[PDB]
Amino acid sequence: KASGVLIGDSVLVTDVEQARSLYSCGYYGQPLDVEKPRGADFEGPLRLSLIESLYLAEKGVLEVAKPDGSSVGVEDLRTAVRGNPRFSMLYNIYRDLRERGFVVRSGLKFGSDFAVYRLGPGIDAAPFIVHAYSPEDNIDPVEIVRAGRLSHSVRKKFVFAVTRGGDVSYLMIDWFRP
Amino acid sequence: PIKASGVLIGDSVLVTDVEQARSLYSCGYYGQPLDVEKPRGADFEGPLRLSLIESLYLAEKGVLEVAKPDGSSVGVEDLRTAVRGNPRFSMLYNIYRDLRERGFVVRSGLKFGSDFAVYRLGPGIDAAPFIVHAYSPEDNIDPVEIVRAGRLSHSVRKKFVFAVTRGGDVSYLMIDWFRP
Amino acid sequence: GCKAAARLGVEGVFVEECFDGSYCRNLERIGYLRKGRLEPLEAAYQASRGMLCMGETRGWAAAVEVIAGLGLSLDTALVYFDLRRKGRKPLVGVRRGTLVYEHGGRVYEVLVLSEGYPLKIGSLVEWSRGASMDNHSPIVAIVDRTGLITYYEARAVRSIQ
Amino acid sequence: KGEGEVAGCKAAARLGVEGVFVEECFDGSYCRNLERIGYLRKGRLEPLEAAYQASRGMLCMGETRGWAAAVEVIAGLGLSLDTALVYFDLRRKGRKPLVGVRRGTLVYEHGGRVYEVLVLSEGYPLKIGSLVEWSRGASMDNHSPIVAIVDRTGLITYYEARAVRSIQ
Ligand SMILES: [Cl-]
Ligand SMILES: [Cl-]
Repeated sequence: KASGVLIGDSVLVTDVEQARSLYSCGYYGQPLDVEKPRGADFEGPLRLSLIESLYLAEKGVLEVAKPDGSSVGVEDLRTAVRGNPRFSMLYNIYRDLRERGFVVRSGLKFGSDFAVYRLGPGIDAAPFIVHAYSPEDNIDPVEIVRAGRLSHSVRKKFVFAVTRGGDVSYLMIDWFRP
Repeated sequence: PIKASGVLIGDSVLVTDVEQARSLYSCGYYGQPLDVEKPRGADFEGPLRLSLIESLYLAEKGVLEVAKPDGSSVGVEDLRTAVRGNPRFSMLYNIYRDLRERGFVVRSGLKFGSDFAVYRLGPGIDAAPFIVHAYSPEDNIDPVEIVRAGRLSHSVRKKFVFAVTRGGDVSYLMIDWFRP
Repeated sequence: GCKAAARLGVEGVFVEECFDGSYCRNLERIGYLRKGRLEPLEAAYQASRGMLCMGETRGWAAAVEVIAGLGLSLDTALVYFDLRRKGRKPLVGVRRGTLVYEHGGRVYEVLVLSEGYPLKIGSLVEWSRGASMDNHSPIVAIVDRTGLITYYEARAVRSIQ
Repeated sequence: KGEGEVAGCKAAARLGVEGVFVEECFDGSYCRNLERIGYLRKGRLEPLEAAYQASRGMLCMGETRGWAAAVEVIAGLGLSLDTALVYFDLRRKGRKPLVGVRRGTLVYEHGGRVYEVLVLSEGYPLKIGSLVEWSRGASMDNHSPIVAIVDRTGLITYYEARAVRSIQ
C-alpha cells in the first residue's frame, strides 16, 4: 500500500502514485502542492497528520520510516499521539468515525476540529461539523451558541463528539423553534 | 444626565419604568428589551434587562440605582462583589469598562459567536461591529483557535479583536486575514 | 386592571380573588389553577402580563415578587414566559433546571442554561440521554448575559446520524 | 560509483554536520541568482533555501532528489517542518525570507516593509500573553507582525496580529 517518512508531527508520502491513491481512496491526507485538488490531479507530497498516520499504520495500509530509514512502529506513532493532549482526544474520535465508515477531514475551514463526510469533500452537500470534547470539560453555555454560529451557513446542524477512556458518543445539535 | 432605577434579580437588573428603559437604550445602547429583540430606535415597552456588568458600570457612573426585591439598596461595591465573584463576568467587566470609557458602545457578541460586539456609534449604525474575544494573558490556546476566530468574522469584516486582560488592565490584538 | 389577585405563601401562590371569573375558570381549564393554588411560573407570567395582582402590586414588579419570593430562577422564568408567548403550555420538569411541554403529541424537555454558569459537557450528555430515555425531545434554551434566548435540539447518540 | 545522476539538476550539494555545501553549479545563472539574493555564499547555502530548492527539484543532494532531498535537509539540520513549509510557501509567492532573531520566526522584506512571521502549529499551545509580547516586540523592531498558523494537515493560514492599547 503506502510508504511515508515521519518528520515533525507528520508523515509525508512522496511517491506520487501512493499519494494519489491514499487521497483518492478515502480522502486521507493533504496535498502540499494544492489546497483543494480536482480529484487526483496533484503532485504531492501528501502530508498525513499524526492521527491519520497512526490510523493507517494500524490498519496495515501505511509503513512509516524515519529520515534515516529506520522503521517506525505503530506503537511509536501511538506514543507520539498519546503524548499530545489534543491529538490523543482527536485520535479517539477520528478512529471511531473512520471505523463507522465516515470520511474524516480537518475542520479548519469551518472553524471546528473535524469536517466529517459520508462520501467526501465536494461530494456531500455539506459535512457534519464536529467539535471535540472530554465529558469533564467545562464550557459556558454560550459556547454552544458559538458552535451554532459556525454552522449557520453550512447547515445549522453540528456535532459535539465527547470522548474519554477511548470511548466516544455524540450530541447532534440543531437550531430549534419552539 | 439620565437617571434610572432597577431591581437586582438573578444576575441581572431589570428596569421596568418604560421611560427610563427607553432612555438607557437610546442614550448609549445599554441593556436588552425583554419584549423586543431588536427594536426600531426606542419603540419597545421593556422591561430593559441590564447585564450585571452593565449594571456595575452604570451604577459606578452614577446613572443607575439598584435595589433588591425587598427594596434594600444594592451598592456599587455589592455589584462589584457579584461581578468579581464570577470568573467570566470579572474578565468581561474589565474589557467592558475599558471600551465604554474609550467611548465605544459595547454589546453582547452572541449573534456573532463572540464575547462582545463593539460599535463606534451603535447596532445598525456602524457598517459592522468589532468582534471581540476575551482572554487572560495566562490562557493557553491551540493556534487553530485563531483560525476559528477568523471564521467567525469572515462574513463581517475579517478583522477581529482579542481583548487581553489581567490586573484590571486591558490591551488588544487587532487580527486580520493577511496575504503575503 | 388585574383580573385576579393572589398572595405569596411560603411554598406557592394562592389566588384570593377573581375579578374576572372567566379568567380564573380558564386558568383552571388549562390546569395551572387548582383549588386556589396557582403554579409559581404561571403566576409570574400572568403578573408580567399585568393580569395577576400580588396584593396591590402589578406587572413586572409583581412577577419579580413571585420569582424572588419562591426562589425561582429568573432565566427559567424568562424562558417559560417566552414559551407561553409562543403558545406553549409548559410545566416545571422533574430534572433540575428543566421545563416540559407537550405539542403536536410530542413531549419536549427544555434544559435552561445561563451565561456565566458553566456546565460540564458530560452533564449535558447525561441530561440529553435521560430526556430521550423518557421519550422527551431534548431542547436546550441558552439565555445569554443580556437575556437573549436561543434554542437548540441536542440529541445524544452513539453514532453520527 | 557507476554514473552520477546530474541531469535535471541545476546544482548539486552535500549535507555536512552544520550546513549544505554546493559542490556543482550546472546552471550558472541559477547559482548566481541564489548568490545575488544572499542565500548562497562561497558554496554555503542557507538551510531553508537548500530544503526549498530540493523541493523544487532544482537542487540535488548527491543522488537524493526532490522532496526526499528536502527531508534529508530538514531532518539533517534539525529544521522544523512547519517553518520549512511556511518558508516554501512564502518563496513560492516570490518573497525572500530569512530566519529571524526570535525563536520560531521568519522575516522578509516586501515593498519597503519588513514582515516578521511567527510560525505556529496545531497541537502546540501557546499563551495569549506570549502572542501579545511577541507582537509588541515585532512592532517595536519596525516589523509588521504576521502569524502563520499551520494546521495538523499542513494547511497554512496567515493573519496580521497587531498589539495596541485601544481598538482602532
Ligand atoms: Cl487529521
Ligand atoms: Cl453586557
